[PDB]
Order: sequence, then structure tokens, then C-alpha cells
Amino acid sequence: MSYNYVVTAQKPTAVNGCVTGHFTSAEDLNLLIAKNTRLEIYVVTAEGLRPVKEVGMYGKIAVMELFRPKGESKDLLFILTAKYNACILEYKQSGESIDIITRAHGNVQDRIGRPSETGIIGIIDPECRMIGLRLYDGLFKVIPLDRDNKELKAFNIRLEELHVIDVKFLYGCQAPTICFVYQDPQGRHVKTYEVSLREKEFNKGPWKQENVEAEASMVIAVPEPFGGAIIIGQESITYHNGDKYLAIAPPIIKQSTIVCHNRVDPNGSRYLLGDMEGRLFMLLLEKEEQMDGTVTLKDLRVELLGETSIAECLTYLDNGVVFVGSRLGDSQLVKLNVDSNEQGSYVVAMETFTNLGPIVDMCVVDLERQGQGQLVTCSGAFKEGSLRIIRNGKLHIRTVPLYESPRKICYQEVSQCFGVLSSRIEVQDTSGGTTALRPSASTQALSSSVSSSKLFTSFGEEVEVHNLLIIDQHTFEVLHAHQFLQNEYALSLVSCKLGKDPNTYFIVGTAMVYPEEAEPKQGRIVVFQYSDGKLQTVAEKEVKGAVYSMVEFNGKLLASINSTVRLYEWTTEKELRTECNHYNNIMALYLKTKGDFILVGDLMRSVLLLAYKPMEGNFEEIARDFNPNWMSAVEILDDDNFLGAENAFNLFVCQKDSAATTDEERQHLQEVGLFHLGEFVNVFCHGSLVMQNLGETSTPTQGSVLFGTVNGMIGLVTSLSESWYNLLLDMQNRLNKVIKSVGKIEHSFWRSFHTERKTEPATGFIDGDLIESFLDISRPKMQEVVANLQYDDGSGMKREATADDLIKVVEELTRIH
Amino acid sequence: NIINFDTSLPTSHTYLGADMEEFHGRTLHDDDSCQVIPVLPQVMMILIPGQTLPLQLFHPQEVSMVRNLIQKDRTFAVLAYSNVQEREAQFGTTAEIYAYREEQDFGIEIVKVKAIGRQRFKVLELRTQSDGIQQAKVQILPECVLPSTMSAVQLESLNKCQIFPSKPVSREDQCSYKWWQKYQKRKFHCANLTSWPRWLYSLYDAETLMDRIKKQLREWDENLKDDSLPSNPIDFSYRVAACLPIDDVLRIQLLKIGSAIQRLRCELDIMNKCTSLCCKQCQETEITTKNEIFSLSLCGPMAAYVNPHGYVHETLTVYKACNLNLIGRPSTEHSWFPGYAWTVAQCKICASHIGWKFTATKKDMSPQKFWGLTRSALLPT
Ligand SMILES: Nc1cccc2c1C(=O)N([C@H]1CCC(=O)NC1=O)C2=O
Ligand SMILES: [Zn+2]
Repeated sequence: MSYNYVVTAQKPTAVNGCVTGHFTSAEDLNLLIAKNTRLEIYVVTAEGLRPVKEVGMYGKIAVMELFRPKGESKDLLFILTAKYNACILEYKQSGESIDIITRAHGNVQDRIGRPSETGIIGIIDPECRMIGLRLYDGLFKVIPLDRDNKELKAFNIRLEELHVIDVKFLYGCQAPTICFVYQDPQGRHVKTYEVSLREKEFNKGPWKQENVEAEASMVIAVPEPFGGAIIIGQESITYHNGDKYLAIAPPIIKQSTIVCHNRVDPNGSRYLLGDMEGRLFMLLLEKEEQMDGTVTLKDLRVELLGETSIAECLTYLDNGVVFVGSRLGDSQLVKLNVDSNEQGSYVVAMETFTNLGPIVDMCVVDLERQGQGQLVTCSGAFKEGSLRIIRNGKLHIRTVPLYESPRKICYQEVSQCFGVLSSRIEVQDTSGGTTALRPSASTQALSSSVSSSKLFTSFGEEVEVHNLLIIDQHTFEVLHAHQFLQNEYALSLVSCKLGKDPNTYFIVGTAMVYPEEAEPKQGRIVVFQYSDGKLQTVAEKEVKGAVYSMVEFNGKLLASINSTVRLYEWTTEKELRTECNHYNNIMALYLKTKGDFILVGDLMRSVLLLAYKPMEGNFEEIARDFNPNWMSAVEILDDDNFLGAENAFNLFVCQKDSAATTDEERQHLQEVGLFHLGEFVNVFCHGSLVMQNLGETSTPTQGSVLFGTVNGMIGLVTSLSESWYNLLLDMQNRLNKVIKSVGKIEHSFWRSFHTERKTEPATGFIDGDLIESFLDISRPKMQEVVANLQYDDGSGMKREATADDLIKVVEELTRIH
Repeated sequence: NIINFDTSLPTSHTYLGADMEEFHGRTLHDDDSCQVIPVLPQVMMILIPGQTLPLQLFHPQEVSMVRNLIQKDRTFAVLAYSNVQEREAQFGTTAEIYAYREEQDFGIEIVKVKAIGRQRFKVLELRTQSDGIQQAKVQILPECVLPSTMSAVQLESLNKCQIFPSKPVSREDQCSYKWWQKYQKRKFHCANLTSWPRWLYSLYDAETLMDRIKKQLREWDENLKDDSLPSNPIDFSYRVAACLPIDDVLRIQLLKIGSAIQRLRCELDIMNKCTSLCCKQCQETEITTKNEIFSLSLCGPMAAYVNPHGYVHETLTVYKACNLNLIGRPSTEHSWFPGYAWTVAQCKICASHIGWKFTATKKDMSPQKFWGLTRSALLPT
């Protein structure tokens, strides 16, 4: 009873894993980039990267490592999905219709058991004797690998310790060996087990447990001829081999801890190490020792190379080209030239792949002469936040870097300027001031200002200082940078006109945060007014609480202080005044309005509806919905249906039934539509990317809602007519018997509603990607796709339904993006 | 002060009996569905799960039901009655039997049984049986547990920096304010991807809320850190909800909530916004000193105690209580505590039967500094 249609406009570009191996052929070198729902296979050359395939799986990639079993010419691929849809893929060139066949498939989840808090870990024996996993605490799942094993049967093995940090197989051993570090009240230890397949149980490790630093996080297995594992902590990089033990404590890696790595040599003489701050370390192993043919370490020196994008997963390609795969910034392709050294940096940028995510907030604006629309986003984080402009005329994306994390955005038109909040990291020096770290867009504006109101530590700690920028829509240069007081945090920002006043006021809601107290006690609402390139504080109101989100009502201002939703009236004296209150049991986070309906949500799914009766002047409570889940963003599709996202990357649609004859059913919200989008949704906003011409009879779609995601893909969820939903449902349920997906993951699985406690089949949502994929299917298969569809409902049927009519139907739905 | 009294004997209710026939606990339920269960009448008290309850039954029908239940699954339903009497209940909590004893002696019915609640449920309609023990349809309400709030947007990179070292020592200054800053800054490091700050996610976490509740509780009374406060948020929330001096409507509202985090937030709000106490008929009372309330038991400031003449009675262990009158000599023939003598302490204006002063019996005790109140005539204001 929802009949919604979700489609993907811009395919996700975040990177969460990259590996290399001879996949396509024994002679080529590939860089498989695992983004999210999509997989891309590249080929490396002298000039750079040449794309080959864009294959999309029915799940989220979580584990991707290449292995080569005996008797194989080209490397196979092992992929594990978040929904535990394990599969083994093999590349194969068939003429020019390159396809990825599936060697094996099968679910590996257990009936009962909490998922591990650290996360899914995928490890493979270097001899390709088995495949390891850690899905549930205390259950190190093992999947035997054999030519006859086409079902992936898994037998659990009990782990003696519950909290396991990192487990990775060791090299150069006759029997398979693991080396993991666990957490205990007495401290952290590294202990090894000798897994035996015949006994299906653990054994005694080659070398006994050894105490390690209290911040051991990541483990690297050194290949032959060295052996052993390197345990990298926050302060030291150690090495364990039983009898042998080397450890160093360099001060260079003291600022930030190492979270990612990738080997660079067949013998592992050198290594790569990445950290969150965004610098590329360069570990070295000294192999000059040779007593009687064996090789052992002598030094663990750490040498810094330079600063690159914020690392998420590294890889060393040929000829000293390192793919610094980012996740919250922009991907790069740096070169490790040890002879340039322009100023002390060993890295120079070569390429830059666009990475939209993580989108934080959005706005749709017609920056051209009332033509198309333009999703001005707020991408990036930490030192790589930037403004992106996404047009529709393939999507063209131009970047405006700020070197500063942006929070929200809004577009005032009567001053042709953007308003974007920001938050840069400021280090606390031992002088009472605030010294910066890098030249950010807040400190390089044409002018500047510092807020000064009188209405109310350790050397090394970081303190966040907030700013409100004003950016022109043409040059995209910063014009002014207003800075709030100390320990003030900016949360809300709305550009709207109030009351009978003719000007457009920037309004920012802020909430003071102190380390001593848990939740904010006093906040502030400030009403700016941009004019002649000078920000002025026209009005200032103080609130005993936090300003979480704000909207406008046709000349009135609405704010949600703590757990209370408040309405503010703009008087003729330019001072905000309170009008009505509605004390809620929940803390109002999201405010989305349409007409007189107010959609008050929270972070615990407690969707609540409100209606403002004008004759009485006080809020009235209409609908209720309580269910424990983490709601990410909520949007009002129409006067009845409310859309939102919740835990496990799901989408849900709630409908209010005004036709109910009993008060008990009217005061409750049904759950009509549930969908597993596969992405985490951050913000919703109305608008469309395509020219909004009247189009005579228009299209079957009606309405338009865009959403942004952490991985950075743009989708377009719309509404559908009554018969079109049934026709599309029949077509989708007939498409599943023609197309062959990679891994054999069933479509209803990749779209079934998912939660740690309950799963139910998806209803009320039509997958736009599956329907849009029909135009790529070969013509002879189209005859099998449709045979009794009963095409027309309005004025005829045409039972045969032909094949060309469906092409017209799908194209009309494809024209919307 | 600890007044040198072991606070584990008042929990076991030694006065009830000695040679208890212990029943081993193995019992669960449908896990989100429905069942049917006998209901014991003549009881009016909301039973939070994890709270112990003793029972004393005299009429033949309920003792016959007790023996039948003993030779059956050990569970009976205690409906959480609302303000309106006459079967005006919607929510109830099942009770488990872990100890039984006849002690017939003279003999009418005479049963020495103690019970603890396990699960929550709701009643559709109250079916009535002419035997005397009414049985009801019951939908076992769910116990919803939520994952970590940062598990949705967690990076695949810094998955490993999520198991922190244990707390430094225990209950010390500069080892909590300094450590909690690092905890918040490191655990919720990926909060910048979403459109919300880190402290907002801190408001909806499990460990931080439990630490705040523990700090407030130790501000109230001298609690020995992990003095039978389970690390699990579910049992901790139930125990703290049971041991608070709040009205019945707020307690049933707490019982309504099915998620641990919502329950903890609501409970924190309630005990932050509740300071005063009243004497029902009287305008006010000195019991307003909510801060000066210690717990002379392992179950908390409140527990369930029985009287030798019938209905179960409620208690509140306060250090000092004014606006009261003392009547009767200190006697200990049937004492709720082993080494204490109880004195009937009446009120000063309304003269309600609320209050019980306990006097000194030994040297290393609390000399004439102890009281036990009653929620029937006590209401927060
Ligand atoms: N309403 C009555 C009536 C008679 C006797 C007692 C009570 C009563 O409440 N307690 C308490 C007093 C407090 C105590 O220590 N143990 C008890 O059983 C009695 O002995
Ligand atoms: Zn009184």
C-alpha cells in the first residue's frame, strides 16, 4: 500500500578494500577495487589504470582476498558479504561478453549468536588449505576448501578467548598456523594455535604466549624466509618468532596509530603503513644477517615518506606506484620517488578518482538560468572536506576543497550566496591560545569575524572550533568566516524569511558542550543577515538546552530544544518570541514538515506526528510509532506516507490510515513498505536532476525525493500508480529466472528486510536497478522474460504484451534520472 | 559508615524459614508469542524482573494451586494493577519459584515460598474460573536488545581499535574524567560521517549511561562498586528500576519500555527530576531528604517483605526520618532483619501505619538510626 520506486542515479564511489593478483590472466596485474554493492576490475599499465568491468553483486563486500589453489592457471576470488553470502568467483573471457562465473555459493550464518563487535575477518592459508572466518564471538568458523566442496560447509571451532583483536595466518609452516592477540583483564597477549582439519579442533602452537603492549591493534604476517608476525601498536612495532624478539619505539608514529598496511615485496623486506592523520609510513626490515643459510631480522627502523589522502586500504602496484585508496576523502595514485625530495616529501599526486561520500547534508539549487537542478553536497571529512556540485548533463562533478569538515548547507537566493557550517581541528598549545595545524578555508577568507557575547586545557588535547562560511554561487570563493565562541557547537542552519520582514536571514542553532556535564544545558539561537558582504548579528536568543534541528512555517520559526518542540514568532522588533510548546517524551532530532504536518523523530525510531491547529494555537498529537531501532534520516513523501532509514541499511515507509473507523487504529502508524537499500542514508531532500517540464501527460512517477549515503551514492525514490506497481512486481518476479547474478545470491535475499533480531520479505518497494537492467538483456531472452504479462490494464490488455511495449515502459522510468 | 551488619541476610529472608527446599532454576518461554498461566489473587504490587518476592497464603484454593504448580511448570502471573481496582490491569510479569517449604505446624494452608520475576507479558482478556485461580491468555512481551549505535557506519579500517583496556583501578578521580574523554573520542570516532556530533551518540550508548547511573547511586549511598550490579544493561536496568522510590504509574511506564537504552534514559530523567517525597494525606514530610538514603541490603534501598498476618508490604531504608511518632516497645519476635528489633513508628499528623524505627541490639551496630517506610502513603512530589 506504498508503491514506492527506489533507483540508483550515481553509483557508489567509496572504497573499503583493494587487492592485487593475477586474476584476469597469469600475465596481467589487476587492482580489484571493492566499493560496496559494486565491484570493479582494473588493469595496470605504464600510463595508469584501464577499467575492464563494472560488475555489481547482490550485497555489501566485507572480505575480499585472492588465493591460488593447486592446479589453477589464474587466481580465483573469494568474496564474503555482510549478509554472509559467501561465494567464490572465477574470471573468464568468453569472446567479448566477459562474464564472471560462480564456482560455489552458500550461506554461512549461524542460527544463534551475536556478531563479533570487532567485525568480520577474512583470512586464507597461504598454501590454500582452508578459508578462515570470525563471525561470532568465541566461534572461529573454518570452511574447508576442496575440489568436491561446491557447497561451502562450515564447522565451528571453539576459541578459548572471547575478545579477539586480529587473527591472520602465518607463513612458512608445515601445518596451518594462526597468530592472534586477545584481550584479558591481566593484559593483552599473543597466542598461536595449530588448526588441524582431520581433528576439527585446535592444538598446541609452535611458540608460547608472549605479553605485548597494551595497545596492540593490528598484526602483519612476515613471509619467508623471516617468518613470524609483526604486532604493530600505538607506540611500538614489535616482532615475534619464538626465540627471536625485536622491538623498537620510534617517536614518529606517536601522533597517530597505524590502521592499515600492504606488503610491497615478495620477501617482505619493506612494508607500507597508513594512519588516520593521512601520512604514508615506510617500514623496513634488515635481512643482512645470514648465519647458516637462514635470514633473521636485525633492525626495525621506521622511515617517513610523506603526506597523502586519508588512508583506508593501500596497495603497491608496479614501478613504485601506490594506490592510496581513501574512504572519507578522495582516492589517489601516488608515486614513491626516492630521488625527487622537493621539500622532504616522497609522494607526488598523479591521478584523483572522485569520491562523493561521505555526504553529510544536501541542497537542490538551480544555479543556472532556471534550468536544471544541482545537488550541492558537503563531502569529505577531517582535512579533505569539500563542496561538490553534481549536474545531470553521466554526472559531472566539480570540487571546491576547503581543507575543513563541513556539517550542513543551505542556499539563500536574494544574496546569491551559500551558507555552509564547518568544523576544523584546533590543537591546544601550552599558552592559553588556539594554534592551527594547516591553512583551512576558514582562515583564508576575504574578511573575518569573531562572535562576542556576554550572556553567560591540557597541552596536546584537540578542541573543535566552529565557523559559518558564506560562499558565492559563481566563483565558489569564501567571502566571510564567522566564528562562534569557545566550546560552542553548531548543529542547525536554515535560510528562510520570517514574518513580514522582506530580507533573508541566516539562522544558526548552537548548543554549548562541556566535558564536565554529559548533555548540553544552555544553547543559543542566532539570526544573521548577510548584506553588502558583512555578517551582522541582528538577533540573539538563549535557550536552556540544545538546538537540534530547525524548520520554517510560512513566516514562523520552529525549533526543537532538547525534548521540547518550540515555535518562534518573528516580531516587528527583530527579536525571537516563543509562542507554543509541546513537551515530548523523546528528544526531537529530525524535523521535516509539509503543510501543517510535523514529523518529529528521534534516534530510536520513535516516529511521532504533530499537527498545528491555527484556530487554537497549540500543537496536537496525531500518530504514534514506537520500535527500538536506530533511525538515520526521516523524510515526508506526501501528506500520508513518511519515509525513513533505520538499522542494517534498511528503508521503511510508514502510512497513516485516516480511513480507520476506530480511534485506536487511527492513533497508530502501520508499517507498509520495508526495503534493504544496502546503504546508510544521511539526509533526504526534495528535487530532481532532470528538467521539470510539464510533459503533457507527464510520467507514471509522481513526486521526487533524493537521498545521500555514507558510501556516496545518489538515489531517487519516487511514487507509483496502482496498476504500475503490480505490473512492475510481476516483471521483477519474472526477471529473476532469466538474469544470472554473480555468486547466485537470490534477489529477494539482497532485498529482504534485515535486522539482527528479525527478517521479513520486502514489500511495497520496486527495485529500480533490476527493472532498469532489462534494457541490457539480449533480445532472445526478452521473449522468455514476458509471455503472459497482461500488459495493459487501462483500456485493453494485450495478453501477448509483445516485447517492444516493455522497452517503452522501462525507458519512461529510466528517463527520471 | 557500614554499621557492621552483613547485608546479605535481609535478602535471603532468614525469618521466613531455615530448612528451605531449594528448586533449581531452568525456565524460559515462547520468546515473543503467547502462553497461559495461573494468577494468584490478593496481591497488589508491580514486580520488576529480578526483584525477589516472598509470599504467605492462607486459603485452600491458592495453596492447592501452589501444590499443582509445584507438580507442574513453576510459574504464576502477577498482574500489575493500575490505580483502578477490579481487574483493571493490562500488563503483568511472570514469577518463578526457587524455594518452597510447608512448615505446617498448626496448619490452615501455611506455605513458605519465595519468588522472583523473570519475564514480562501482556493480557488480552482476564478469563475467570470458578475454582478460585483465574487463568489468562498472555502474550510474552519481547526483550529487545540493540546493537552498538556505531556498528552501522563503522569503517573497515579502524575496526580493531574498538576493544579498550579495562578501567584504571576502580572508583577514582582523574581516572574517570580523564579516561571517559578518551573513551568517547576513540569509540565514537566515526561519528563525523553522520550528520551528528559524538556526544549525541554518547547520550544513546550503554556503557556511558550505566557509568552515570553508578556515579549517581554512589553519590546517594556508599556502594561497593560491583556490589551485585550486573554488567549486563538488561539486569542492571531492571535492578535500578526496582530499587528506586517512585510512584506506581512511573514504574509501569518503565515496565512498558522494551529496550534497555530507552529504559535507562527514562530512568535517568525520572530520578534526576524527582527530589521530594510526601506523606499522602499530610501536606509534606521530612522524607524529602532523598539524598540521605542508604541501602541496608544487597538488593537496594527497596525490597519485598512479608508480615505474619497477610499481604506483602513495601519498605524504604532511610537514615533519618522526622515527622514521626513512636508507639510500642522495641520488639523482635518477627523481625525483617536478623539482628534488629523493630518498633511500630506511626506518623505525626495523618497517623498512618507507615514507618518502623529499629533500635540498637549490639555494640557494633546502628544505635537508633534506621527506619522502614511504606510506598502506600508515600508519593513523590
Ligand atoms: N502489620 C503488622 C501487624 C502485626 C505484626 C507486624 C506487622 C508488620 O508490618 N511487621 C513487620 C515489622 C518490621 C519487621 O522487622 N518485621 C515484620 O514482620 C510485624 O511484625
Ligand atoms: Zn502522615
